[PDB]
Amino acid sequence: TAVFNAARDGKLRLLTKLLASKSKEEVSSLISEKTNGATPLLMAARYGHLDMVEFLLEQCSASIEVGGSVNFDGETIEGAPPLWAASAAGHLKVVQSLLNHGASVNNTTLTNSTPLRAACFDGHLEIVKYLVEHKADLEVSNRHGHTCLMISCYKGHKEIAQYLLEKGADVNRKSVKGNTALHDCAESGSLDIMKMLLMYCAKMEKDGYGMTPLLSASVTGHTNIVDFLTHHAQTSKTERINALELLGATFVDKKRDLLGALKYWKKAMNMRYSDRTNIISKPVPQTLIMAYDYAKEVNSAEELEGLIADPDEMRMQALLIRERILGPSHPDTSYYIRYRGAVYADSGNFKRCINLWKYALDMQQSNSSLLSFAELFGKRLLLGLDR
Repeated sequence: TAVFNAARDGKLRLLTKLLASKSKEEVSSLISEKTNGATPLLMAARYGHLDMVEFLLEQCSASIEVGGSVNFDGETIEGAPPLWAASAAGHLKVVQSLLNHGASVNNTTLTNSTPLRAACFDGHLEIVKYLVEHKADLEVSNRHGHTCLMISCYKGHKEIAQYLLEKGADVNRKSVKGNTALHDCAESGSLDIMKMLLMYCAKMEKDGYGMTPLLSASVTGHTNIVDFLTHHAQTSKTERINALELLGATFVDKKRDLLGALKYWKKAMNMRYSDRTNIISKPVPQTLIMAYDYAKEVNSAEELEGLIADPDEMRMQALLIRERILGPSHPDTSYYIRYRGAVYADSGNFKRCINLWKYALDMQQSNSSLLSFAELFGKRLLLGLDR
């Protein structure tokens, strides 16, 4: 009835007032009642009321595996059992108690997120170890194929990632979109974790977008990952050049730092022309692009030194570089075409703005729906990066 708000907030004396003036068998169905999606035990465990939890189990352990709505960071998560909620929130003693009463360490939310995964999200090292020691399966992933190892590297949790690897987590797992734990390290800039995965011979692979961890780091702008990986023997000379040219474009468009962009473009131009036996010349696109003002990529160290006095030329180089390396189906390509058009509109160049926006629209229509104009004006559950 209202004994659901009782367990939700922890007052055990309020609850037991009704549990004495109750039935030895219909106290059962009062606690097994979904009040706004959640059982009373689900909310006692969500909010860490250890004594509320052990009293409710000693009455009736029927709701121990039933999941419902629970709230985290404002948003509501569905089908979450009590052990899961206790581990997302960090209540270790609750977790230890639910297991003592035979809760299933493997029962998941409807995204197929295990108790282990939720504990690794928020960094609860001491819950993670207890779950693993109570036979949690390290390799159960969510419905996108994202693992506990991937999420703990994406979040930067070095100690947790280290423990999972010591317990035998497969370092080369791939999600359904081809993401490996080395990609998550590249996206979060966790160089120290990336080095630790390489101690287990983690293989660098292209994901669905065709991104290696190196290219993923040049996209998100993590220069520590790019500097490390472009001196790693598992990346070829051509992949280094492209990663540095892509990183420069990211400097232009995301970091708004044209001096750092040139530093990376010069580094790349030198490697192209370092070995005079074998020139590595820029590929040639099928046609010149009106939205790019018909620019073409610089092809020599000399065309590079004039660019710093030409911010507009650098912005077109960045777009050429990004369309060449990432291609038309990568969301950042049309995103930064639109952003560059937006900057031109804000400076009065409505024709350049419109031609850029026309092109970005023709691009995505001849081939990530949270990057429309309407949605940018009005997020990670779409990518499977959620709890």
